[PDB]
Amino acid sequence: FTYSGTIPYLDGTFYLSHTFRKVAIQFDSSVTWPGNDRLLTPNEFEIKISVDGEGYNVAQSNMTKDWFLVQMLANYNIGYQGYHLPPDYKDRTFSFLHNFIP
Amino acid sequence: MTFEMDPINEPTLLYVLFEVFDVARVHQPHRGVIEVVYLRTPFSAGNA
Amino acid sequence: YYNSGGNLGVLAGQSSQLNAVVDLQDRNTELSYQMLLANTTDRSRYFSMWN
Amino acid sequence: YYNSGGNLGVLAGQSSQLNAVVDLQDRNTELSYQMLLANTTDRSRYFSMWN
Amino acid sequence: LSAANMLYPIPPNATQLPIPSRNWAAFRGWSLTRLKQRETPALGSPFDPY
Amino acid sequence: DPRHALRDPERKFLCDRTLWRIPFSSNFMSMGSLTDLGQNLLYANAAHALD
Amino acid sequence: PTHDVTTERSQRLQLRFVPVDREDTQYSYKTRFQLAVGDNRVLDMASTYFD
Amino acid sequence: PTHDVTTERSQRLQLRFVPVDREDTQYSYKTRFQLAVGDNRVLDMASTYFD
Repeated sequence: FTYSGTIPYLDGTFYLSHTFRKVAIQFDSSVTWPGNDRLLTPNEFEIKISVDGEGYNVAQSNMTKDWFLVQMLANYNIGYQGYHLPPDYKDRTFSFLHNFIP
Repeated sequence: MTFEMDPINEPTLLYVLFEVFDVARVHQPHRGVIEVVYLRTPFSAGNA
Repeated sequence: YYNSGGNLGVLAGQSSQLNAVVDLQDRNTELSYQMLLANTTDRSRYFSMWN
Repeated sequence: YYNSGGNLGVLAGQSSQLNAVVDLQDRNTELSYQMLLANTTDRSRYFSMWN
Repeated sequence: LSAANMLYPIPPNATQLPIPSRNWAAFRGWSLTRLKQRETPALGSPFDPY
Repeated sequence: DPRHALRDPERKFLCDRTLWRIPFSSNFMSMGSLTDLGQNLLYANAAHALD
Repeated sequence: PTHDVTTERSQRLQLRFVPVDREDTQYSYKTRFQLAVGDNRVLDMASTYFD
Repeated sequence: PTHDVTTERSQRLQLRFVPVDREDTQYSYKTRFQLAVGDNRVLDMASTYFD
């Protein structure tokens, strides 16, 4: 261990969440989750797309619409009834929107 | 499973085919109403 | 498009609204169709219509 | 590892998921085993298998 | 066809190739071959840039 | 400016000191510490494998 | 809650609609969509927008 | 047979449907049709195709 800078694993100073493309979850190596054709891309969670194609990107960034929605719901339960800046008390240094910068 | 094959100077893939039963019933109760029920066993919905 | 949840085809009754087409990128329709023809007909002749 | 909640061994049915091995750092399996052998057999002979 | 399609990468010059998976029921049988990565388009996505 | 040469757009984003979330709920919303799915028989009854 | 909240059957979370007709005028652009709300569903306009 | 086979009233043999909506994406093309099966009729998908 030849390092003395901040340890994201402890202090929680993460900064590499923008390096993910997609995530695929499956149970019993067959049943994909959540499945049921919930997302625009029911076979996985595309965090970001390189080639627009259809333009599943929002917030004028490279983040898919599906991912943005998920994050909003899991943090402020906002998404099923319009997208709006959640109340301040819910926007802490460890929140999503608070750190999201397109 | 362990597959031993001849070496090739390029990236390849091992295409496997777990033969199963991919069947689906189509039920039409009323006018303009299609209810289907799929069922692929084994491997219902991936493996985990 | 086949076996692609990204562009899954739709076929449901307007009243039902419940899509009857449930595809999985685990299945392979394309190849399936091929083999099917080679079992019901002579896959040596040609038929422009279906190319 | 024995009598260590930090590395307690597991042995439960996949369906049950409820571990059947409940150990306590208060018990002493090691010593217990020793004495057990000295009561059922002649603890003077040797047996490579179990060292 | 009635079969689940699986694809496992085979590094160049590789000889051995293990594959772990488990079935809770009983199927019909196995069927397999070998394909070249370059000749196999990555499906699932509405577009393959590579 | 009129001296401008043909370019090309490029998008991206940053999200530090944060953790990607994927709640195990049927609607992804938080309706309680013990989610609904986390209380569904399909999981409490039999064991599964994740990948 | 574990009932009377979320549906068990397949169903998209956010649908996408394409213009059934669009007129590009010299200084205006008009498009008409056929917003269809499937049965047993409820749409909250606030969650709709034009991409 | 001279009854209970073919109908006497007018009726097309093969209908033609036009896209009620079509989206030309940079790398994909999507179109939706309102396949309507008139009453007292039966359509065998196998006889359908995209021109």
